[PDB]
Amino acid sequence: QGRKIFKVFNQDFIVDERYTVTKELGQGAYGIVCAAVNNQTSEGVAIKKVTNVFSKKILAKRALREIKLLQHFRGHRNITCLYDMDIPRPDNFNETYLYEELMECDLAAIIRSGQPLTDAHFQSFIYQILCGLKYIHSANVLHRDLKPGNLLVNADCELKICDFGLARGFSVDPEENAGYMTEYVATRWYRAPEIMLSFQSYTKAIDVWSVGCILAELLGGRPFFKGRDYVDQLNQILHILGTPNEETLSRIGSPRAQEYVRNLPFMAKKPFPTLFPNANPDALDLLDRMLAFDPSSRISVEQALEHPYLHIWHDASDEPDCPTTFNFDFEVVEDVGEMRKMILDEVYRFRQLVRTQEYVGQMNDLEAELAGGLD
Repeated sequence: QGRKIFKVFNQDFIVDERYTVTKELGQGAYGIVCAAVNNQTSEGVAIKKVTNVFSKKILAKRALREIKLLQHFRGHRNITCLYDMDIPRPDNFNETYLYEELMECDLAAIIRSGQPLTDAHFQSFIYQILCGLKYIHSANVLHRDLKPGNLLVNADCELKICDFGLARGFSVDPEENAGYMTEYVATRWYRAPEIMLSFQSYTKAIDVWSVGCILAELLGGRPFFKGRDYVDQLNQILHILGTPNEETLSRIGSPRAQEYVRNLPFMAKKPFPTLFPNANPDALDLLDRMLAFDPSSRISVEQALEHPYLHIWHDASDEPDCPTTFNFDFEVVEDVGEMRKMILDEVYRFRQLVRTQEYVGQMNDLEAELAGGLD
């Protein structure tokens, strides 16, 4: 066998025999997460059980998507690092185990705790999100669900993006962009307004918007645009950012929404310095640029990394791109039997994978040459 059965959340939790499951962490609608310890190395790890994978086609597409994207983004400081995967009962399996870097909690928990955060904490958190996002975007992937709950943090205040289950492709097209699939809708409070207003401009700007919402959430200690439904979400955004101009108005590619917004009473922009009077002015300037209502006016990830707010942290030589773009061909699969085969191939291929000039070079070459010059 080679595995142990633990009981967490009144279900079987079957792990690699090299580990002891120590503590339960969160449980979502897509899986349960626990902390474990490598009994030999003493190293800590998080073990995620993706649950009920073949209950709905949408759920196994989600699992396949998370599995492939976690593999593509392995090794980045600001993205949760996948270590190993396991399918304990491959004959009739309905779950997959992901072994990954162990973090302490998520950013939502830190904010919920009310513990004091400094401007330097905000800089650090925003900088780290942007570094991870630069990497993700460079592979032509949109994360689509950035929010404090999808940002893991440890005691050293290191931050890592997680949860790629809603991620979507992006392209220079037209044909390719419209073809990219989106099964789940992202979290309402952090979703860019051009989405609900049908800009048919699905760009990398949608993730920048969410980062702006996170910064605003840090600055006020509470979610900034907290709509109870989509209409209320739109009203709250408009009440802060104000009446949009005519060009932006015309970009609402939806008739009821366009006429709704057109008929509203004039609304003046509420300046962020009035909402956050104690904040760092550079924080508010970056915030204003990330929360541009119209994505065509919204700061890019690269420009944000260069913003004076982040100048202490910014080092272009330390902000890599992903070496290759990510390929979303797999999403056209609609047979759950084929999705099952694909998931097993991803796991076994990954399992074998993970089980597999400078001054010194100049002087080495010099030394070798001086050693056998003559004679």
